[PDB]
Amino acid sequence: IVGGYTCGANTVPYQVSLNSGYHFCGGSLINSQWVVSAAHCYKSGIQVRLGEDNINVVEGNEQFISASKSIVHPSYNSNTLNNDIMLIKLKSAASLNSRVASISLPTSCASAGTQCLISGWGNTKSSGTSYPDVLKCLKAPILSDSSCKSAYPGQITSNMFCAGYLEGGKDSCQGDSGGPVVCSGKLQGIVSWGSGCAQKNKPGVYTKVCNYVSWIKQTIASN
Ligand SMILES: CN1CCC[C@@H](O/N=C/c2ccc(C(=N)N)cc2)C1
Ligand SMILES: [Ca+2]
Repeated sequence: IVGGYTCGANTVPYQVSLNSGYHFCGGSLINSQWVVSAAHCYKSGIQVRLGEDNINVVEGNEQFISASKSIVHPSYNSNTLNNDIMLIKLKSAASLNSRVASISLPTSCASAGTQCLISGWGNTKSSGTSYPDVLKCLKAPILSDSSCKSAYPGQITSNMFCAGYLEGGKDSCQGDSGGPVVCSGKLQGIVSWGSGCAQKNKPGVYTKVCNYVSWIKQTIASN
């Protein structure tokens, strides 16, 4: 996260870190056994880390649970990033309390102008590279589809939306991938892609989660 703020320990209780020896992606806990992330975060040997603040220090509220299976969206295209969404099942159910909690799926799509909270342990610099140890947060509005398409000609599908600031300086970044965009207590987006980070006229592009609620529910129901 570039241009954001320190969230505060366990203030984002649905935020997970995906770990394969090191943090490599965020995700969102949607029930005791399932995490939603980006398909571009797919890899084998994922351990899900819940209750994290400092990802380099054991602080007392962590749950580390290995993934038993990953399900990349059937229509994911890694070249265009269309359908950039993946489900991860935990080997055992997480213990849910105030610091580790699921986030609700949306029942309808959000609108341009809605304020959302974007979070993760990604790069904090728009030019260089600095990775934080504690969770960073950014409040950002959903942008109109027209301005999103204008920023990224020929690249924005019906399964994507832009959020952030066309002036630059405030954005998600590398390492935030797969993490949440939460708007009025609903998971509306997943950190997907962008040109660099926090660049002028290049806002963050997010997977449009409301399009996938049917698929998520039916997948969970049978797996
Ligand atoms: C570190 N890796 C490995 C995975 C592939 C790629 O992930 N990049 C994600 C990204 C980039 C930019 C933005 C943004 N500006 N909002 C948001 C997300 C680079
Ligand atoms: Ca920790």
